[PDB]
Formats: sequence, C-alpha cells, structure tokens
Amino acid sequence: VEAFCATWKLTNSQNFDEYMKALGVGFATRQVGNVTKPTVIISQEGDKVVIRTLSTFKNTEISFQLGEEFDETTADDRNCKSVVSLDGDKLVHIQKWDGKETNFVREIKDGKMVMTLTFGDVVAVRHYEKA
Ligand SMILES: CC/C=C\C/C=C\C/C=C\C/C=C\C/C=C\C/C=C\CCC(=O)O
Repeated sequence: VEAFCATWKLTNSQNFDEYMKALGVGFATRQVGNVTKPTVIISQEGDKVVIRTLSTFKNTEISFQLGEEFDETTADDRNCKSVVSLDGDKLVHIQKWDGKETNFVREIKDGKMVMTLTFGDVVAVRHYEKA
C-alpha cells in the first residue's frame, strides 16, 4: 500500500470509452471522461486509505479501511457497495449496484501504476505516472 502512496497523473488509457458505454454512463459524461486527464492522489490518512481523483469536471473522494464495505457515489452517479483490498501486491476495487459488479485492479508495473478496469467481458486500461 505504501507503494501506491503518491500523487499520480494519467498518462494513457485504452478502450475507456467502451468500458463506460457498458457501465451505461451517459453521452454527456463519457465526452468528459474521454478528454480529462485526472490526478489520482492515494494516501493513508490515519486509520484509512484515501483516494482522491481531481478533475476540472468533477472532484470525487473515497476514504476506507481495507476489507470493509462502504457506500460510494461514483462520478457517473451510481450508488454502490464497494470494497477495496490488497491481493498480494495488487489493490482491488470492487463496486456493486443493481445486481451488477465491476472491478478495478491497480498494480505497480515498471515504475508506473497500471489500472485495469473490467466489466463482464469488457476491459479498459489506464496508465499512471508519479508526479
Ligand atoms: C467512485 C469514484 C468515481 C469516479 C471518480 C471521478 C471522476 C472520473 C472521471 C470521469 C467520469 C467518468 C466515468 C465514471 C466511471 C468510472 C470512473 C473510473 C475510474 C476513475 C479514473 C481514475 O482513476 O482517474
């Protein structure tokens, strides 16, 4: 987890538009999700782990304890029951709403943070570089 503690900037993403289409996110929000390069701040603040995503179209922010379910209102406005946890060396984020489930895997790869987002059989990848 200390490995993920830093300010990160999106440097590249692939197939993110289709992943969003699957999630059922509206046209107005995907346009925004396609041209924005968010700054993701991950840190440990006291007892919890905080994940802040800064964008000029939306500023989110989810604080939690590993292994503990919590409520989350996503950028595309889906109220989910989420859980963030460590699986060996990867940070796994799982979101559950309307009988559905999508998950994000964040892992450190050759200097960078690789984020794999998957929904059913649809996969999207995002690369992050430290500030
Ligand atoms: C629960 C946190 C949700 C969203 C964070 C806020 C803004 C993200 C940017 C644009 C909104 C577009 C789509 C919302 C759906 C999924 C967002 C997935 C990952 C966040 C991107 C990242 O890690 O920088």
